[PDB]
Amino acid sequence: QGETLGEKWKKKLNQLSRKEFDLYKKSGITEVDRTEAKEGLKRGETTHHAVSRGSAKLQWFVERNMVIPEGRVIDLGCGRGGWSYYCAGLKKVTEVRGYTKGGPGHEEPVPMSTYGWNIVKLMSGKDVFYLPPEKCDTLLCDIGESSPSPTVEESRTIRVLKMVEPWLKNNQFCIKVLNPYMPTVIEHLERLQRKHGGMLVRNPLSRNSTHEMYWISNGTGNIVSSVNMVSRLLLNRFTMTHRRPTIEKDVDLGAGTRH
Amino acid sequence: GETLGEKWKKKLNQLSRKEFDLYKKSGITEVDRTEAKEGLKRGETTHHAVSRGSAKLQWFVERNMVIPEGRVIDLGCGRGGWSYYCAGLKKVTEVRGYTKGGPGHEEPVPMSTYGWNIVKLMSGKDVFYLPPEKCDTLLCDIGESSPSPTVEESRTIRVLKMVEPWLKNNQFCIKVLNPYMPTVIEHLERLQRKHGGMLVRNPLSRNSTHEMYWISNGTGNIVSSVNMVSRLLLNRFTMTHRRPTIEKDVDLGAGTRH
RNA sequence: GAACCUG
Ligand SMILES: Nc1ncnc2c1ncn2[C@@H]1O[C@H](CSCC[C@H](N)C(=O)O)[C@@H](O)[C@H]1O
Ligand SMILES: Nc1ncnc2c1ncn2[C@@H]1O[C@H](CSCC[C@H](N)C(=O)O)[C@@H](O)[C@H]1O
Repeated sequence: QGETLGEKWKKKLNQLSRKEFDLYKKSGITEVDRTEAKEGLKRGETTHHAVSRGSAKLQWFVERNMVIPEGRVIDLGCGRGGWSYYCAGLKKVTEVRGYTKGGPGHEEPVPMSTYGWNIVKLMSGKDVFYLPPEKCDTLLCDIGESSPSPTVEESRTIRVLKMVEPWLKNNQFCIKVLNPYMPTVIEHLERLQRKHGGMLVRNPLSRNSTHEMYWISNGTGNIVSSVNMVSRLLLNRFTMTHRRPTIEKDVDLGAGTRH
Repeated sequence: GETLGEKWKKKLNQLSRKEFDLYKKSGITEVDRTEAKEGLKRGETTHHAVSRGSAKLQWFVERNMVIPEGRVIDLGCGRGGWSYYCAGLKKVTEVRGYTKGGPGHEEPVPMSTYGWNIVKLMSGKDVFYLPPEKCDTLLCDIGESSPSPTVEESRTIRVLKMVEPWLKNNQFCIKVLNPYMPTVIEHLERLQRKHGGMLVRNPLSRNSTHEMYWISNGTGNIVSSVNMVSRLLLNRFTMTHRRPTIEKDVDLGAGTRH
């Protein structure tokens, strides 16, 4: 008994057909236009274009002062490099180290020459769960793989919260919490908020198919209710007549080097 | 963190032969074979089901979970249990069975039960290399157990990958050997999204297998239905031993068809 | 689950 609203959403999500699923996952969200950037990357251009939808996702938090990237940025699970290359352009940032898993069927870092590329080092073939924590001014983390099983998701997100903990001391952070509605995840987030502060936030660019929320450093409030609000919002988008995504323009990351 | 099915496997593996022999049949339903086994040794080719498989398929058919029609293709047919059962069904027009064969592997058995003349079983056929054809119903019972769940996992995924291109607008009943492992759950989800259907537990399955069948005529959350089986099998560890419920075997009759 | 041991 005692089934949470996120769990109720997950069951309805899974029991969706493929036509239904592709309608739902984008219904009423905001989305960045990528057609311009996608064609530039195939052409082989290394300037102006964001590497992925990730840049625009991070920017949303940064525009709202929820994260304030400074000095030494460490980016756990950097993938292609969207978050890293974004941070490189910001005035307060001095260096960026990105780490990613890589390997077959997983995303590999892309060499770029967008504004601030020369303070960026992305290394692949690194399992972040075995990377000794280092002193850094801002910690970014986007790790956490979806499962149709919320209890599988639960233990994956707890594992992230366990490895992410010893990286946080006196720093700005933005950490993906894959599944925040499961009871045991809520207990750890509570204990974590008590010790390092911050808030959980929904990103509008996140699809309806994920219950993704981000643990942000600059903010405060009730994580339990903010989680429940996401649940109701997503549940309501099942019955709500399909809406087209709100299309915004992509990030322009410019060109050139930095000091 | 570990899944409920994974917990079940670790317990299963840590049992004495005496416990394992008690557990594997505790509280299951079972078909009586003494009648049929003797007739087959005697050399009879009518009435008798070739294996316990005929009664296993019937359980789904009785419940409208699979509805075998027209051209039935049966991957990993073995002795012929599923093929010969279907042959006697009203809507079926032709049956094609394919199996591995060779030493130590089950060879097809020639029978003259009702509808035998619309059945063709070919042995010496590795199904992973059989080009997919158009058919009205697809049956698949391939999948070998292993004490290692990660080994079962990859075996189960390889089956799911080969079976997929056979599915279009047809009835199906596919054995899913290990449905509790995380990456199998991801695949089954993507498949149900495409081809619909649901995962079901057959009561004639032993407690030593987490076996489930992906069937065409159904719907539901596979995560919760897999988990119910895990709790069911976990409960049967502590429950006091129960005798198997014995049922009568299938009578498959005799004669030919149009 | 066996180069090999126990289960
Ligand atoms: N244990 C681990 N260690 C390092 N990387 C991991 C990991 N587990 C998953 N990952 C990687 O985490 C990456 C997170 S997705 C990356 C997005 C990215 N923020 C962007 O803008 O483009 C995935 O590509 C996955 O490859
Ligand atoms: N890759 C493969 N290709 C073809 N047959 C295979 C196979 N792997 C296993 N088999 C055969 O698949 C069969 C599955 S058990 C067969 C039971 C059958 N449904 C019955 O009612 O009697 C086994 O005979 C195995 O020999």
